[PDB]
Amino acid sequence: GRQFGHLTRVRHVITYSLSPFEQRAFPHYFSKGIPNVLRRTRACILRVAPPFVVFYLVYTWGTQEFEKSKRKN
Amino acid sequence: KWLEGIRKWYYNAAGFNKLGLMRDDTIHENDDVKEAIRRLPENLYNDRVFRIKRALDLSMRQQILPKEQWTKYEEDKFYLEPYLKEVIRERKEREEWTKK
Amino acid sequence: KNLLRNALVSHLDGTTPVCEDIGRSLLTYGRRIPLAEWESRIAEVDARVVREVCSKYFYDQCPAVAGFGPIEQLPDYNRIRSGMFWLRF
Amino acid sequence: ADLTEYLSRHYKAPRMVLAAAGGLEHRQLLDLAQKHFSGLSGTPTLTPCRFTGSEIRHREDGLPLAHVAIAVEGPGWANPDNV
Amino acid sequence: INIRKTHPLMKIVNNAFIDLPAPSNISSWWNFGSLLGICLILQILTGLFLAMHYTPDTTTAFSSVTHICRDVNYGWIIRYMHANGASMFFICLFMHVGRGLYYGSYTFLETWNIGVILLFATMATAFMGYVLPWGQMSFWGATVITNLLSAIPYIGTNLVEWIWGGFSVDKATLTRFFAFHFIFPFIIAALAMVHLLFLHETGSNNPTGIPSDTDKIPFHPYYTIKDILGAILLILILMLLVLFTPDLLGDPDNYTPANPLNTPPHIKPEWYFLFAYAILRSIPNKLGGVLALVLSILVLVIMPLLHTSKQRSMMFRPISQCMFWILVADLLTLTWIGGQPVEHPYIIIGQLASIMYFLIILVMMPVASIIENNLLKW
Amino acid sequence: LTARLYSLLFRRTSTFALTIVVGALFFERAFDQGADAIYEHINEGKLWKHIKHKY
Ligand code: HEM
Ligand code: HEM
Repeated sequence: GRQFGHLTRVRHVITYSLSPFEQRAFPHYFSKGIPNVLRRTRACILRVAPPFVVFYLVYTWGTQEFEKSKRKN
Repeated sequence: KWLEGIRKWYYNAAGFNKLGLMRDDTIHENDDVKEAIRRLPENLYNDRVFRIKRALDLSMRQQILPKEQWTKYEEDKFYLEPYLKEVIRERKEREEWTKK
Repeated sequence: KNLLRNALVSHLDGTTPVCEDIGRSLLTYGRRIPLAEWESRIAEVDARVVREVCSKYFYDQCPAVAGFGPIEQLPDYNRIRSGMFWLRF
Repeated sequence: ADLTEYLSRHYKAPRMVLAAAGGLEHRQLLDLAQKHFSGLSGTPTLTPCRFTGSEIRHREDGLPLAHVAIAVEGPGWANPDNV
Repeated sequence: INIRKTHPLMKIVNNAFIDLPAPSNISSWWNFGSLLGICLILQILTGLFLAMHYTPDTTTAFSSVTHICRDVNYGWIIRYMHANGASMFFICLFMHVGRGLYYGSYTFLETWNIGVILLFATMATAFMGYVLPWGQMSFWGATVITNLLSAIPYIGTNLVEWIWGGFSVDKATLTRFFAFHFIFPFIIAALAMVHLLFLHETGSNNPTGIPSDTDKIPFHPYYTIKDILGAILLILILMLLVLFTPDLLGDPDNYTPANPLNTPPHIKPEWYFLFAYAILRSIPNKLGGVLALVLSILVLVIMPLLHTSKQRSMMFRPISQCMFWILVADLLTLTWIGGQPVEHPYIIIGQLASIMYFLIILVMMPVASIIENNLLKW
Repeated sequence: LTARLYSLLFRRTSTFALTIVVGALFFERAFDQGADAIYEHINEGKLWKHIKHKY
């Protein structure tokens, strides 16, 4: 919660970091990150979008039933 | 069994065997969860902070460790639950001793 | 310059430091450099060459940091990068 | 076999300085070094490398004090920059 | 040593922005606090200029906004900046709230309470701001919401003719609404500072719900440049909205003088207020309608009581995640019904949607998530 | 090209500020001229400068 210096007592950890000038900006953007983002899309949208196809069926079904009910002249 | 197959399917779909986590790393912190975390063995606590730091760095880099490194379903060395049950029993003992 | 002269003169005395001076001289120099030539090459540098060398080597670089121990208060590497060169704060 | 190979490869001819400092003599030491170093039969390395520049941190809170070093690439031997 | 760590203002700036221990995990979904801050200061500044060139009187209001759209240089672009900046402000506000609900960050108490007070303040503020153009839609919407304030018996008519300035809509009512819209966002920025103060008291969150003390990274120079990227994206979206289609989300029916005998067929508040306007017209009751509105918002306040799980965030619990996306789709459904006129089968499915909304938020979230707790052999 | 550019315009902070302001003014020049040129080139025909050319 507070600033640095007290937070948690951790031993047994090494972290290797690199200066960014040795490394490129976009390593394999169109050959590894594209399968990564396709997998992350492919996981969740078949859980998130099926409420929206319920919304679109309510859209079409209620719209056509409303126009049938209100255009009986 | 139907519900046990639901449990296996649910641990597969939960998605931290992908992240390399366990039972004792997904707990929300109330006061008593933090107290049971303070009541931990040394090697388990160091493994817990290393698994937390791995999951943090992975979910930053949004990469999932491959199929050879996933935590399987009943190999789990679950450990925080006895400390948690003791803390719940002591907390409920104290509160009911105030209730009486 | 005063401290480097005094440190090198107080270094080059005794059996072990002078003999290791012979060793570490003839490792790569092709000879041993005496005290007089280092005295001259101390006298051959004024302040302008000093700030030239410091701007040549130190300013706006890519360091190597090794931290060991209770080192959580050390900030992240790009802070050391963006504070390593003076933008006059 | 690998350590005898290491001995045969490295510590032999081009790379050795014999030093003698003190109230001593030059010619007799020269002659006895010509005696003892008779027949060494020694007859591709020291190549440059890369200065990357990076960071490493050891989080180990069971230590009493903190040890932090930072370095840039230095010149070497053969420059007045080193002076 | 340092001026930043020692000066009693730069200490505040240092422990706010420079050396704040921030997580190493948060995505673009956490930029929206800074996005609401920059939207709020943009609304303050553009509203300040628009208030410099404005006269609040019932004849001079429409004439003066015409003057700003025609005569003064770039007055039409700053008018469109303030309007579409309000619209993008509310979209970023609901993304902020959806983040705070879905990622379990509502386990904080006082942060959530001050955020609710911010929600009331910005909704009433932007409502008064939309009343300020004195359009026909704005006239009728002011009538609707102020008589909704009169819906409570024994106080209502007296209190509402008290906040009218007569027995009808007056010039004085427009001056009152000008003053309160003119003064509220400074209080909103103060409450945002108190919001941020309790947030820096507690500490931030991750997507996972796992507390992240091992990897606190500084806000600068990482989330500074990431907020720069997100704010430039918001500015370009805002400028393409104010330049290429200023009335894709600007409703065309606002642009007439407020005739007190006009009565257009269509009437709605501005399109952010649709779900607060649909639940009123859902249940056919006066006090029941305003009570259902107050119940909707106060149950959204009640939400940290409803957390019964052992986890924090819904990143790990898939079925209650899908239930939350059913809630997201029902929000968009209420927006669509708000985008459809006041007719009978749409009110049928709107009652279905609103009672299903309350069935998700009241009952199905704790019971569903406690089945999720019960299923993990705990 | 690159090392000459770092040698000239990227040693001290005031020179960097001067060269980015001078780059901003040259970008003002070329960017305004190109933007107005392309905008009135895709709107050739029923634009006002043709009528000012006639009248
Ligand atoms: C204290 C700073 C603010 C001042 C002085 C201010 C002042 C004004 C003025 C004079 C108008 C009328 C301009 C017109 O008729 O086109 C206006 C309109 C409006 N204001 Fe504000 N405002 C401020 C902040 C805000 C904020 C924070 C919001 C909420 C995001 C907001 C929402 C609106 C809306 C929705 C309108 C109607 C937009 C339209 O004309 O289409 N204002 N404001
Ligand atoms: C008036 C508009 C608002 C402003 C200017 C505002 C400002 C901020 C800021 C600057 C942050 C920190 C940046 C970040 O998200 O990491 C933040 C976080 C937060 N805000 Fe707001 N906020 C607003 C509305 C709300 C509302 C309506 C709520 C809900 C009641 C809310 C609840 C939160 C929560 C829970 C967090 C922490 C999220 C987390 O740690 O995961 N805010 N807000």
